Amino acid sequence: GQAFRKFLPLFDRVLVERSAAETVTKGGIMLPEKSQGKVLQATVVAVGSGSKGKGGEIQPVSVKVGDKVLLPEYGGTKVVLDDKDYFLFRDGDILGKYVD
Amino acid sequence: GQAFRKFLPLFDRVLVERSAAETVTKGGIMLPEKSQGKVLQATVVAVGSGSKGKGGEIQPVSVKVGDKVLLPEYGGTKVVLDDKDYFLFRDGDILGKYVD
Amino acid sequence: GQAFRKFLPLFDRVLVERSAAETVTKGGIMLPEKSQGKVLQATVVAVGSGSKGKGGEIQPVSVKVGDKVLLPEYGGTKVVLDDKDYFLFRDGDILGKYVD
Amino acid sequence: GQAFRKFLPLFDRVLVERSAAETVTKGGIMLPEKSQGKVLQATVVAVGSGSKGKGGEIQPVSVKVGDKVLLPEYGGTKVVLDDKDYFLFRDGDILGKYVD
Amino acid sequence: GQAFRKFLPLFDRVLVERSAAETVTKGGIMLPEKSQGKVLQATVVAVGSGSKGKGGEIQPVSVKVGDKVLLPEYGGTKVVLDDKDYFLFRDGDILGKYVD
Amino acid sequence: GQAFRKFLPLFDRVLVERSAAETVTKGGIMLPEKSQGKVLQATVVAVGSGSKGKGGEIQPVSVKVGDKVLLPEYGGTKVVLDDKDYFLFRDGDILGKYVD
Amino acid sequence: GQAFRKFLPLFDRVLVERSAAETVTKGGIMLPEKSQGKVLQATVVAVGSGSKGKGGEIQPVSVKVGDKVLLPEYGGTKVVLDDKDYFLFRDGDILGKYVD
Amino acid sequence: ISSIQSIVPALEIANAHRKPLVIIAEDVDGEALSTLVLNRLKVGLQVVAVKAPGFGDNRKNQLKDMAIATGGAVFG
Repeated sequence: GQAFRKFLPLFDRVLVERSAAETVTKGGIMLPEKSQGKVLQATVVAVGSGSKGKGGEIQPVSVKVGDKVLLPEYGGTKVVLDDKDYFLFRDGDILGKYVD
Repeated sequence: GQAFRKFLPLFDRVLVERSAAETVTKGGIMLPEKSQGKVLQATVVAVGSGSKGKGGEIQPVSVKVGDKVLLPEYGGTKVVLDDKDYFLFRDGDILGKYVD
Repeated sequence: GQAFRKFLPLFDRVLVERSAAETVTKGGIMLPEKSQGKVLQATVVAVGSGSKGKGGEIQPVSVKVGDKVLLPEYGGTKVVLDDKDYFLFRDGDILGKYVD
Repeated sequence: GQAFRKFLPLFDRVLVERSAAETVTKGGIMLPEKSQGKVLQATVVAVGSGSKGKGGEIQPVSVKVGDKVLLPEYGGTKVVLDDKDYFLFRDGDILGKYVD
Repeated sequence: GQAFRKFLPLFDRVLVERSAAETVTKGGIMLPEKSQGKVLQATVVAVGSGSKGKGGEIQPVSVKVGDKVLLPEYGGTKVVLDDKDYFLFRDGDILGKYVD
Repeated sequence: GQAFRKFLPLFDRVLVERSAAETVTKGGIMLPEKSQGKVLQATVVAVGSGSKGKGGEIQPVSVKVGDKVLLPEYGGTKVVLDDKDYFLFRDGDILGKYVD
Repeated sequence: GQAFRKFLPLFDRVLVERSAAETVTKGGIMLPEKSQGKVLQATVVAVGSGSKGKGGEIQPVSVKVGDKVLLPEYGGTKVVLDDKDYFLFRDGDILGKYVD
Repeated sequence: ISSIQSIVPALEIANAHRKPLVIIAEDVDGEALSTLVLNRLKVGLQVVAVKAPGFGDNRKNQLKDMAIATGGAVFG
């Protein structure tokens, strides 16, 4: 696994930060803060070593640090690092990535 | 797996788009919008690499990109890619294909 | 797997059509349509390729196309093919067959 | 598996018929009809081929056709064959056997 | 397996006979019948063949006929053999044994 | 396994004597009986043979007769041997051991 | 496993102590005791030998004694050792590690 | 004002300037009131809390009037 700000997730956990919420639309209409729900786009900032799927070896996490991912609606764990917000998921709970 | 519109599903997930809802019947009677429920016919636009069913090898999904499938009533996840709606299912939750 | 009306079920799914509801008794008494429940007798019209029960091989379904089978009371999925109703079950939900 | 009046149970299912309910006691006091509950004694009239307990072979059922068995109270499915009642159980739900 | 009064339990089931309820204390005070609950001491009267714990061999039960056992509070099945009461448990549900 | 007072637990069950409830504090303030909850400290008096974790061998328990253990809050079974209270747990419910 | 003040956790259990709750903020504002929730930061004081993941070998825990860990919100067991509070978790319930 | 996070940074600003603080709010109950009285009694933080006069829109108008008169801004 790869640590981030002196924090390393255990087993198959993945630490991400969500993308900033949209404050303004494409035209110029300012959006309100209470209306903006949780952003399901995120970038992976930390990964764990993995779990033991089979016998004699460990299965690595299938995302890398810096990958852009799509979060599910429920399943994140609140982590506060340096007074900034972070969310911890499992590997299997990640819906997909954005490849470039 | 095959990525669609800079988005790649993870594990055994399958990204599809549903077919357009029927606006007019065969006679010529225009249908209303709130009548038209979720269309269970879809085409596969993206697939994942697969899951690990057994030991030492990956197991691909059983559908291809561009294949016509029949969706279940419940089990889809909303994915918005540049304002066009898309739905994410598991491989085993797909009822069947329309072979031609 | 075996397809029917350009529909191929996936994994261990079986597509059947139910037998016609009885309209008149053996004595000659006409039966109402509302009283006639769902017919648990069916004929197999399509089969899937099967699942992977053990490692390294595919496990085919226990019924073949054309088998007369007895359906359970619950567990079927509606499939509309050419305006005619069909029902999708798992291979293990089939109670038995009428050998002849 | 062994079929009974052109009906073959699938996987590990067992078709039995219950013994007749006791109409009269040993002295001569005749019992009423609604008093008599479901008889838990049965004779096996049909068996299935079996399930796949392990890899490479199928596990046969543990009762034969003609065996006298003790049914549980819940877990039976009604089967109507030639206008007479029959009950379908799993192999593992049968409590025991009346050896003679 | 070991049969008792022409009854043979199936798989890993143990048929036991409960010890008689105590009707008088050591002082000499006669106890009432509503007070005496189900006696958790029993003797093993019938033994099933066993279940398949692993691949290629049968696994017998861990009690034998004549063993004095301690029953749990819930998990027994009513069996009537020659108008006398008997109770059917699983092998794994037996708490322990009174070795002498 | 090892028996205690002619009682042998089965499979992976551990019989423990609980430690006496404290009745007076370090100064001399005597505690009441209703206040004294169930003591979670215990000594192991009886040990079962074990369960079959893998194929071809039995897995012994991780406690011994004489070990000082920390009981969980819920999960004990009431055993009365020679008019004296005893409690039956599984191996996995034991939280830990007071090694000296 | 490693014992801590004569207490050894069993199987895959980790004994930790939580970090002290924050009494005063960085500005200098004294915080109240009721409003201070349970501290999710902990240091590992004791570990168990481990569980058995596969056949024929023990699987150790993934934290060591002295590791700084992030506790989950629910899942701790109260342990009182020398009138000092301690909490018992499973090895897989620990979210992550503050590596330095 | 009833939560910890809604009252601590204003108190930090007031404590970093050695100047008293007067809260005029709809109510100050819950943990915020406990924090206020704890910091007043123990270390001697100069602070006082007061409910907002007025019912309905009159309360909003009066709070806006007080904020304009003191050169502050109405929160929430």
